Amino acid sequence: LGQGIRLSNKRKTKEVIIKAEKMGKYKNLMREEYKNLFEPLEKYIQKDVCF
Amino acid sequence: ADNELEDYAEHLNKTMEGVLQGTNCAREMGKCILTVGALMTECRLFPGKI
Amino acid sequence: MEMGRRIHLELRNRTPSDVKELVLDNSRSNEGKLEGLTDEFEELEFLSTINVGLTSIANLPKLNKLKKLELSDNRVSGGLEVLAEKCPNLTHLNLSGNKIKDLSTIEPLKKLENLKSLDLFNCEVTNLNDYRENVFKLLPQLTYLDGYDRDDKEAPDS
Amino acid sequence: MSLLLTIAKEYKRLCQDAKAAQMMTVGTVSNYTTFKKWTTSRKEKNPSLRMRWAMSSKFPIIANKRMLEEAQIPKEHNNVALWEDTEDVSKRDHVLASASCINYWNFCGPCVNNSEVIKEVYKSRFGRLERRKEIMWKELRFTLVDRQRRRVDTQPVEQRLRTGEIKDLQMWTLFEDEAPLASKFILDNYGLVKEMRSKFANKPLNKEVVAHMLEKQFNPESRFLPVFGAIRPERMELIHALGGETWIQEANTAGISNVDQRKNDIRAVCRKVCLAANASIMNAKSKLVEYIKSTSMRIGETERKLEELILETDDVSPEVTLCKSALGGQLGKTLSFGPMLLKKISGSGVKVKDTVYIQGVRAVQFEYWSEQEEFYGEYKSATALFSRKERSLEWITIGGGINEDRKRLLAMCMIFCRDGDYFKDAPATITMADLSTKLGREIPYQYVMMNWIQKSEDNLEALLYSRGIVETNPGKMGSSMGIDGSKRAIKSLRAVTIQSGKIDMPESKEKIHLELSDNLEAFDSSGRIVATILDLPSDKKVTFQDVSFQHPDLAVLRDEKTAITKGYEALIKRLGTGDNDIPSLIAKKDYLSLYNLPEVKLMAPLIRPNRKGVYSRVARKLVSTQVTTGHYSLHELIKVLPFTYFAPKQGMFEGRLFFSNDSFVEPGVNNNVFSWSKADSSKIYCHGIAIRVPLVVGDEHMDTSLALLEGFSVCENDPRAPMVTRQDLIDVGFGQKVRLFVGQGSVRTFKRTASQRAASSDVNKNVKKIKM
Repeated sequence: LGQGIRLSNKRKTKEVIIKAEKMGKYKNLMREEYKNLFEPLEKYIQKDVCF
Repeated sequence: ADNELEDYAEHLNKTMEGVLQGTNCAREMGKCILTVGALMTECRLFPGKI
Repeated sequence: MEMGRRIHLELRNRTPSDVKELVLDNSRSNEGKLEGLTDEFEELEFLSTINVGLTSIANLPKLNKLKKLELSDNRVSGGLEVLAEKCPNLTHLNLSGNKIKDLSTIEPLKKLENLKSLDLFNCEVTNLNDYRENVFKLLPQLTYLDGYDRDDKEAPDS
Repeated sequence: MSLLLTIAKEYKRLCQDAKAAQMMTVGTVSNYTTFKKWTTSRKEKNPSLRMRWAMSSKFPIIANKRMLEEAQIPKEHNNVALWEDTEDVSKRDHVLASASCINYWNFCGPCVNNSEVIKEVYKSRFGRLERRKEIMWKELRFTLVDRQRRRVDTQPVEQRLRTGEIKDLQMWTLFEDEAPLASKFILDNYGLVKEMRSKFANKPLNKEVVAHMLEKQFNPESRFLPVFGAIRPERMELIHALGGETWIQEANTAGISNVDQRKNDIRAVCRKVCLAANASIMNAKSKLVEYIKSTSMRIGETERKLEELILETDDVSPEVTLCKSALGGQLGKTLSFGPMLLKKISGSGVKVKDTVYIQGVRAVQFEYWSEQEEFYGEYKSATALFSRKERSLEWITIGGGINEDRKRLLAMCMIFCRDGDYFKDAPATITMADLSTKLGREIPYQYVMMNWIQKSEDNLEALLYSRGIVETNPGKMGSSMGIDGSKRAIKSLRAVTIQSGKIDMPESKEKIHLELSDNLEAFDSSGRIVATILDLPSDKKVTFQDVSFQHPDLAVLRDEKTAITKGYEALIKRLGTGDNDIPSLIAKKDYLSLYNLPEVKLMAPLIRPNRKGVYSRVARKLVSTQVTTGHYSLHELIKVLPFTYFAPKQGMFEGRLFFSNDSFVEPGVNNNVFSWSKADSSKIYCHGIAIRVPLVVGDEHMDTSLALLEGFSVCENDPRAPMVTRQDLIDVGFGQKVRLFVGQGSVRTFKRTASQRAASSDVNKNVKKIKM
């Protein structure tokens, strides 16, 4: 999986960077289109890649 | 709002106003503001009339 | 200065009925509008109004003996039909430096059958394609354009 | 018109009365001011309650009557009262009305052609909005901010002036018919008056409002405030939205309305002139004054004289202080000692000499004060509040934020008070070569030690070691300073307290006169040396932009461009009044004489001899066309008269008029060799040198009431001469007397001959003779 997603507050004054392997830890935040595209594949993920 | 500071001020003010608008003392605040406004605008216009 | 005082100064006790030339360059005119001109000027044969913050032509009286005009450095746009009634005997006109967008604004000048030369430089119209020819086809009586006739024939001094 | 007749009839009715006649007849016009107070005297204790009580009423606004009738504003639009016929008791020329009327007027009343003029009236506030739009806000944080209470300025302003100068600006930009006699400032800064005049001429406006707003425009609002971070007017105007005692709203405001680069340039120029004028031992002061007077610099669009800028500025820095002293400007009660700042809170003293042996036995006298004396101090990002006593540092309390700055402040302070053994027994390293007379001038001991400490860190460490070191007692660990400026240690410098938080800057609105010695030592009515030339950077090279050092010694150009510039100055020097001069010849249409003027004869050799004739024909032709018709451009005439010396010839004119030095002037388009602008028609830029043209005759662009003011002068009163209008001044003959109303209640006599010689030179010369 490529470079992980980023977070940000409303005004965008703060911006976090996280890897892909930890997106399963913050799934409750990502948008739906990004959510519906990730849960069905969580099974095939091992650490940071997809089997 | 434009900067983070205003958003923080507006969030804190919203929380406090929500807490403070439900009490009974605030009911008296409204009753005083409105009743005295009306009585002020009557005493100014119609003196000599009870 | 101001067109009023400037004119009253140029008129060294002379009546406004025996002059053949006048100049108003490097002055200012309120609202970009002429002020102080009338039909009293009859013998006038030349006029020059340059860099006076002008934007329109509405207070222009009727001048018959007028045969040459200059409006450079201003921002005039749109009013070009009065010329067919006030100065029908006009031959030379110049507008370089003014706000001119399309050709429809120029069409009225066809009625100036006495027209010989016209000068359009630095206007938006000049940035079009095949514009000299289209204008020439619009105003056939014309021969000189910006000091150059068809075939790029430089016009003489005067 | 008829209004004039109404005013005259009113005056007649007023004079028919007896009391009004008495009060008008007696005294001068100033009484008006007094009368302006005895009338309309009424205040109110609680304005809020009064306003709220009033607004309930049907008609709480007095208003004009005729304007309402003219505007076809009826009493009732639709069952809503707006006003009723009545007269206000006090004014007797107004009718009651209601606030609703404004709304009606706002929504369907009379509309003016353009209201964009307001953007000029309140240029300060629109500037505030424009600056605020360019602030990239980053992020609110929270922390205990360290704030120092100091005087600052809270309005970015260009060309800051005094109240006296500003008053003429209002009169000369709005009310010219009632302007007072021309001042020095108006003549010097005529581009600013023209620029302001153009915007607010032939406009429908309340003139008083514009004048008041220009007053605020030119006033830098100085306030004594708590402050954190950098000090820039751009921030202080909105500091309230950047941080408090507990929060900080980070934001980048560096690139808005840069006002610090011009202050920096002014100080650099003052340093340069002060270092130049140290060569002349006997007459350094006079050279300094001449150097300052013959120099200028560009501010935005206008070019201003350095002497006036120094007077206006408030930079409390050793460079500017000396220059202000030489000119005679009064300045703040602020001392200096190297790159350090000081402020005496209290105490006194008196000089007392003591010997110091430099090496073995070499006595060198040094003076030391003898009394208790408290002193605020300020080094970069550090501050102190020390005290001295009889050649001993009693204590020092520091509240800075850096170790290096702390050490440097402590060292320079110790030196200030000549404490320590080294002053008794000089360090071995320092020698007699450096002790004094670097350029033949003695350097006291303290400045020798200051140079020593700057030379090497080891000397600084030794000096700090000279102050006793003790063991940090318990508890006082926090209020202690080691050798590396540690917050706490086990062993620390004796009596060197340390705290957190900058020491609040004192304040005093006092102005002390201070002279200066032949060696540029600024005395201040007492022994104290406020500043000297031995507390400035040694030297540095800089390329100054948009500056004018019109002085021989302070010039780098060669003899060619200097010769051409001198020739043009001479040609502009014949533009003064009197017969046999350029303006009079132009009035007499005698263009022919111009070709034989002495200055053209002097300037002719430069002209390129190969084609001198052809150029001469073109320039000799243009002048005639300009001269004969009466429409001319003075600047072009001056530019092309040098070529009219020689006989015309035949040839082709390419377009440029060369000299013998490969430098040309094209007739009509501004270039480096000769430039000018229609905005500021009182400057000629020859090779980046500003040549002021006198204001003796108007030109088509520059034509106005101002362009002639210099020509006129006052003379002995003669009641025979006529009384003329201000506009007719243009038509008067040279050397002709005329009476004229001036300002208010002043009738004077003016003669059109320029007689304004330099006053400073004559007084100086005469006073020097008194000393022989």
